[PDB]
Amino acid sequence: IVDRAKMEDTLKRRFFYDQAFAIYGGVSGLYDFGPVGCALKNNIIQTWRQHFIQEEQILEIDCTMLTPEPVLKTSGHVDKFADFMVKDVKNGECFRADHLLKAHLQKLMSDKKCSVEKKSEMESVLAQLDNYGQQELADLFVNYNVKSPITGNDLSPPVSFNLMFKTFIGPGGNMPGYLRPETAQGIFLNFKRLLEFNQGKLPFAAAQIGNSFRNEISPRSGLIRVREFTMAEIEHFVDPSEKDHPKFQNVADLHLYLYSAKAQVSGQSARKMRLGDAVEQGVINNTVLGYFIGRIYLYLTKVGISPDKLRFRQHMENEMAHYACDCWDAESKTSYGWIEIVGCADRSCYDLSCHARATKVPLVAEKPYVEEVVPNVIEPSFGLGRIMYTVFEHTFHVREGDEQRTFFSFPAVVAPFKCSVLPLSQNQEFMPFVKELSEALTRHGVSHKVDDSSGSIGRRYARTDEIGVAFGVTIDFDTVNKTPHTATLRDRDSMRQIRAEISELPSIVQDLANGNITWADVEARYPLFE
Amino acid sequence: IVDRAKMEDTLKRRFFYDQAFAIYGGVSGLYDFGPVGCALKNNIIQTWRQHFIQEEQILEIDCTMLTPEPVLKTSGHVDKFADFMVKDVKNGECFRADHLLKAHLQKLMSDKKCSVEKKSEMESVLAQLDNYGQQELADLFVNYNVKSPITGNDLSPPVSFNLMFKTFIGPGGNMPGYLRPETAQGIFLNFKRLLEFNQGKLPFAAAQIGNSFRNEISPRSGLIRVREFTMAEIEHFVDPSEKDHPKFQNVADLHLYLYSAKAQVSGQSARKMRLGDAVEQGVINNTVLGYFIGRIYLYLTKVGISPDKLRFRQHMENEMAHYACDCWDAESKTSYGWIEIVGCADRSCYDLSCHARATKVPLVAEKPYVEEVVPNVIEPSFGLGRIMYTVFEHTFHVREGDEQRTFFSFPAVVAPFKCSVLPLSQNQEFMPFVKELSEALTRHGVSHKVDDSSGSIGRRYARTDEIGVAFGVTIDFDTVNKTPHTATLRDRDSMRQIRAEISELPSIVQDLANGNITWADVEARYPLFE
Ligand SMILES: Nc1ncnc2c1ncn2[C@@H]1O[C@@H](COP(=O)(O)CP(=O)(O)OP(=O)(O)O)[C@H](O)[C@H]1O
Ligand SMILES: Nc1ncnc2c1ncn2[C@@H]1O[C@@H](COP(=O)(O)CP(=O)(O)OP(=O)(O)O)[C@H](O)[C@H]1O
Repeated sequence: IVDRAKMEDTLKRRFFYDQAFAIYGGVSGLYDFGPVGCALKNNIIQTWRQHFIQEEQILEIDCTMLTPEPVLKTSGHVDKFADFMVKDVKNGECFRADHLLKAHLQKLMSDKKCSVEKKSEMESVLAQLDNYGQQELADLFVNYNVKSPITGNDLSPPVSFNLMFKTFIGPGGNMPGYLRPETAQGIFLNFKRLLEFNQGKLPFAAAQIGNSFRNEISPRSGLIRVREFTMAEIEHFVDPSEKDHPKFQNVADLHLYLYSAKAQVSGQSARKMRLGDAVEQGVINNTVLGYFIGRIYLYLTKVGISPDKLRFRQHMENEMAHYACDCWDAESKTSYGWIEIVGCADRSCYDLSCHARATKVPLVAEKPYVEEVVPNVIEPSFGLGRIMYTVFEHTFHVREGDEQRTFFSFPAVVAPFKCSVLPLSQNQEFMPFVKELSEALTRHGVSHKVDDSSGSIGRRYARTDEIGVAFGVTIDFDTVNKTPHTATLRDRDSMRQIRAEISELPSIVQDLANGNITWADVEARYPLFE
Repeated sequence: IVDRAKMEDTLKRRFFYDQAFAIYGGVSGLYDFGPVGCALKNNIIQTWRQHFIQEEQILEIDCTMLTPEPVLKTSGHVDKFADFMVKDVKNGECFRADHLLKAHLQKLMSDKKCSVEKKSEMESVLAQLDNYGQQELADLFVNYNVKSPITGNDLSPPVSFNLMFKTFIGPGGNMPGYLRPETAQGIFLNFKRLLEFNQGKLPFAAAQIGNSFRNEISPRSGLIRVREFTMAEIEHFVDPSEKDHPKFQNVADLHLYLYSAKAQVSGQSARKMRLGDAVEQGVINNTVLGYFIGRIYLYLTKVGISPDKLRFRQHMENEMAHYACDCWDAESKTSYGWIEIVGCADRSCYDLSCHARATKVPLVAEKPYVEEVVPNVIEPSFGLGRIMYTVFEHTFHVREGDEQRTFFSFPAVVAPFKCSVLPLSQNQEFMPFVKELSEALTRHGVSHKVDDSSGSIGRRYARTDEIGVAFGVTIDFDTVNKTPHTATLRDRDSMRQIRAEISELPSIVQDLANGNITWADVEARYPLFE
C-alpha cells in the first residue's frame, strides 16, 4: 500500500522523471529523466552489468534499433506482436481490450450489490485473461456489455493491433522498417560470429542493454506502460539435452514465492518454496531456468525490491508468447497490482531456425562422431524502467510528522549518491574539514556531495531524504573547535545519529554502504548523538 | 595514410563492428558492435563522462527519442533539416547532391589531362561546397554535367530531402512523429526545471548521451555515415553579455590548428595557433567557445586522435545551420578526407524563443533592479561513432613483418582491457601465480584477461595486439621455478619486454596505464628481457 499521488508528486518535483514534451501537453507513454532520475537509472544498469555480464562473463553486443521489415517478419512479429484493441463507435478513442475488460470486472466486484457467487466467477475470469484469444474476448465484451470508460459509448469488437512502430529506411518506400520491439533478435542474427567466440561450444550467453520501442495502445500506467524504454536482455544458449547449470547450488537455498501455472488454474495461491526443492517436484523444469530465476531474485532484491512483494508467476498453456514454450515472470506487487518487471522465458530453438530457413544460412553448433544441435535459449528480459519504478513504490515512505516529509529507502548501491556531507558555515573555518572528508570519502569510493542549500541542518537533511541519500555527515563548530575533531554520522531511514572522529567516518560510511557493518553495529561502537 | 581495406578486415574479423542484419544482405548505414567494439565504445563514453559531465558538474537528463511533429516543427527541423538529393532519371537510385558533385570534381582534378588553371577553379569550388544553396548546386550539376556514378545516366535536378525518420505515435494517424535527429531539443524543452537546479543563475550546462536518428540518403562512409548513432551533446547556457569562461586559462597554452572562415575564402591554409592568442586577434569570438574548443582538443587527443591530423574549421557565412550564428568544428584527417567528428556551435537564443513563442510558455532567466535575458547556448556535439572510427584509423598500424600482423595503438584509457596476463601452462603449477597477479591487478584497477588461446607466446600476443591490448605479462617456468619469481612485462607498440618480480608488476602496469611512468622509465629501472 503506497500513496501513488503523493509519491509521483515528489518524484516529479525533485525531477526523477516527468512528462516528455511537457510544454506541448506531453505524449502519453513518454517521459524524461532528470538528473537524480539518471543517477539512479545509471546505478541500476551498473548493478545489472555486475550481477550478470560480469558475474557470468556474458558476451556483450550492441545492435541497431532500426529493423528492415523482412527481419521481423521471419521472427513472427509482423503477425503476432500485437494487443487486442477496442474503440467506441462514437469518436475514435482506442483502448487495449485486454485491460478494459479487467478494469470493468474489477468495477463490478467492488459494487456492494454484487453477489458472492458472481464475484468468484469474475475472479476466475481475470485469473485467465492472458489466455482469452480473439474470439473469447469478443464474447466477454458482450456478456458483460463492456462500454467506453468515458461517456460510456459502445465499443467496436476487439481487433488485433500491431504494437511495432513503422518507418522507411532510405529515400523512397522500397525498404519499409520497424523500431525493434525487443533486442533478442539482434543476438540471434549474430549467432554465428558469437558462437565462434566460445570456441564453438555451449553453453554461452550473449546480452544487450539498449532501447526498444512498443507503440503501446493506451498507456496509463506511469512508467509501467511506456512506448520507449531501456531493457537488458540476456540470451543464454544451451544444449537442449544438457539443461543443467553448474551454479544452481549458489542459489538453491533461496526461498521465494512461486506461482505455478497449475495453482493459477487450480484456483489456489502461490507457495513460498525453495529453488532446490522447486526443481525436484518438477515445478521449475530444469536448473538452468532455475539458476537465472534465483539470480533474478537476488538482483531485484539488491536493487530495492521487497521480497514480501516479489513472486515468480509461470505462464498459462496458451499464454505463451509467439516464440516460447515455457516461461516464468518476476512480478512485483505495485499500486497497479501484480506486474511483470522481468521476464524469464525458455523459447527453445524457434528463433534460430526461422532466420536460417529464411536467409538460407545455417545457424547451428556441434557436440561429440559429432552431432549438430539447435541451441535452447533461456532469455531473461529486464525492463529497467518498470524495475526502477517498483523500487520507487517499495521504498517510498512518509516520515511520521505533520510536515508530511517523504523519503526513499534506496539501497546504498542505487542511491543517487551514498553520503551527504553538510556543514553549518562555508567559511574558511570548516573548509579544511569539508575538503578532507570529501577527498577522504572519494578515496574510499563513496559518492557524495557537499550540501549548500539554506535552512536548518534538519531541513537540509529533509531534502536529502527525498532523493533517498543513504547517509550524511554533520560538521559543526564542535568539530572545528573541539578536539578530537568529531562529526555526526546520520542514518537516513532511522534519522538516528552518531558522533565519531571525522577522520574515521570515511571508512565507516564505506562499510555501512558496502554492507560490511550494520547501523546497529555503529551505534554499539560509537557514542550516540541526539 | 592508412590501408582502410586491411583495417576494416581486421575490425570485422575480430568483431569490433559489422553489417547489421548481415544474413539478410544488411542495410547501409546500420552496424552492430561486437564484444570488443563495445568494450571500446564503452570506455570512450566513460572517458567523456569524466572529461565533461564530471569535470564541469553538468546536469544530465535523458529524454525520449520519439518526438511529436509539433515539437520539431517549431525548432525548424521539418523545414531545414535536409540534404540535397539527385537521382538518375532511368531507375530510382538516390544520391546526396552535396557529395556527388564533390566526388565528380575530385575525379577531374585527378585526370592527367586536366589543366592547372581548371584544377584550381575546382579546388575553389570544393572549398565552398557547404555554401551552395539549392540553385547554385543545380547549376554546378549542369556546368560540370554530373551524371550517375554507376552506368552514368542523367541525374534529375537537386531537391531537398528531409533526413528525419517518420512514424506514428499511438493507434491512428492523428499524432505523426519523428525520431529525434539530435538530442539538444530535449534540453531546451526542459529549460525551466533545469534552470531551477542552478538557483536560477547562469551559466549552467545540461547534457545528454543518447541515440539520434538521421535517415541518411546514401551512406557509403563506413561508420562515418550512419542512420543511427550515439551522441553526447552539451548545452551550455550562458549570459550573452557574460561570454567569458572562468577556466579558459587551463586550456590557453594549447597549440592547435585553427582554420578560420577567412582562410577558407581567402584561399590560404590553416595556422597552428595558441588558444590564448586566438581569442586576442578575434579569431575565436569569446572565451567560453574557446574553453570548450580546448577541452574538446584534450578529449579527442586523450582518446586516441592524432594532433597532426586534428584541426578546428570554422563555418562559412551561409554554411551556418538553421539554428546557429557562429560555429567551429573539430575535424579529423581520415581516409575520407577531413570530416566533422565534434561540432561546437554558438546558436545564441534562437531555440528557447521558438518553443516559448509556440507553446505560449516563457523560458527565461534574470540578472541584477533585475533584467530578464535570453541565454546564449554553446552546444558541443559529439559523435561518439565518428570519434571512435577516427581513433581506429589514427592508431591502426601494420607490424614490419611478412606475416602482415596488425595492431591498434589505443591509449590505456580506451583499450578493450589494459593488460593481458598470459602463462605457458595452465596446470596447478602456474595457477598460484596467475591467480595472484590477476587479483593483484584488479586491486590496482587494471582491466585484464588471462590468455588461453593456443600457439606460441609470440602468436598469443599477436591476437592481443590486434584488439589493441595495452600491455601483457608473461609467466613462464623461470617465474614458477626460479626465485625470486619474476615475470615478463611486454609493451604492445614496441614489443620490447622487461623482467621484474611478478609481485611488483601490478603497481608497474598501473602507473604505465595511468601515465605516471613512461615505458622508457621502466626499461631504465628493470633488466631488459629479450
Ligand atoms: N511498455 C513497456 N514499458 C516498460 N517496460 C516494458 C514494456 N513492455 C515490455 N517491457 C519490459 O519487457 C518485458 C518483457 O516481457 P514482455 O512479454 O515483452 C511484456 P508483455 O506481456 O508482452 O506486455 P504486458 O506485460 O504489458 O501485457 C518486461 O516484463 C518489461 O520490463
Ligand atoms: N550520419 C552520422 N553518422 C555519424 N555521426 C553523425 C552523423 N550525423 C551527425 N553525426 C554526429 O553529429 C554531428 C554534429 O554536427 P552536424 O552539423 O549535425 C553534421 P552535418 O554537417 O549536419 O552532416 P554532415 O557532416 O554529414 O554534412 C557530429 O559532427 C557527428 O559526430
